[PDB]
Amino acid sequence: PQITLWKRPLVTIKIGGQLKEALLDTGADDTVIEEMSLPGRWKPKMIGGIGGFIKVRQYDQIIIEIAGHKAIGTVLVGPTPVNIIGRNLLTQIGATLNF
Amino acid sequence: PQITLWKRPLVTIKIGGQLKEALLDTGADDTVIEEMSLPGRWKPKMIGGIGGFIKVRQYDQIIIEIAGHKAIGTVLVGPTPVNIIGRNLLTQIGATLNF
Ligand SMILES: *O[C@H](C)[C@H](NC(C)=O)C(=O)N[C@H](C(=O)N[C@@H](CCCC)CN[C@@H](CCCC)C(=O)N[C@@H](CCC(N)=O)C(=O)N[C@@H](CCCNC(N)=[NH2+])C(N)=O)[C@@H](C)CC
Repeated sequence: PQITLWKRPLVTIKIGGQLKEALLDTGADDTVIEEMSLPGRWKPKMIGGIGGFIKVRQYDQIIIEIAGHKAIGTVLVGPTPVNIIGRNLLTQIGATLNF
Repeated sequence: PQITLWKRPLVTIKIGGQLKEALLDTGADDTVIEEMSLPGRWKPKMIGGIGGFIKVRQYDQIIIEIAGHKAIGTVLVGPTPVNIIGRNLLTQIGATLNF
């Protein structure tokens, strides 16, 4: 699809068998999801932005379906105010900014 | 152009006669720039990010070039970690997300 930017670019994702809403964020290096269970080992990370840093759990090799398009990569889990799809998965679904 | 997301989508902007680097950010409602001097009166605004909330100065009808495209609109100034171009100006330069 072509997504215009008059409104927040929200899509449905499927992760860990769960449907969620998430923001496509070209300004995010990483993908960050609210508290949920994921399989595998994890390691802590601190990630920052406006307002400072939060602590998250880093899980690797996680599959996500993003608006119907599957991608695999690292997913960070923690107290994010918004579920965010970042560049690590946006690249995999072939997303570009065009103007 | 078509901008891929393997690297941060950094562009050159011009504001106040000065060139700066900024991040094209579909996950940002608004445009937020680091401390600088702008003309006119400002109004208060609170904004949120991944780490919490911050106070910024809101300036309206500011002339700004983004990757060579002219825009005129609202610019927020404050303690953002990085200059970000948000949807308010992405829409003025005709940007879309595509996959
Ligand atoms: O971690 C890497 C190194 C990098 N960090 C830094 C410090 O550069 C990074 O990728 N950080 C990510 C990040 O926070 N990216 C932001 C831009 C770069 C740092 C400033 C953009 N992220 C979005 C995420 C949505 C909120 C969680 C963001 O902050 N959007 C704001 C921008 C401010 C503004 N007014 O536009 C935003 O849109 N805020 C509005 C509210 C959003 C809340 N929505 C709902 N429904 N409640 C607003 N009007 O205030 C992070 C994510 C780590 C990978």
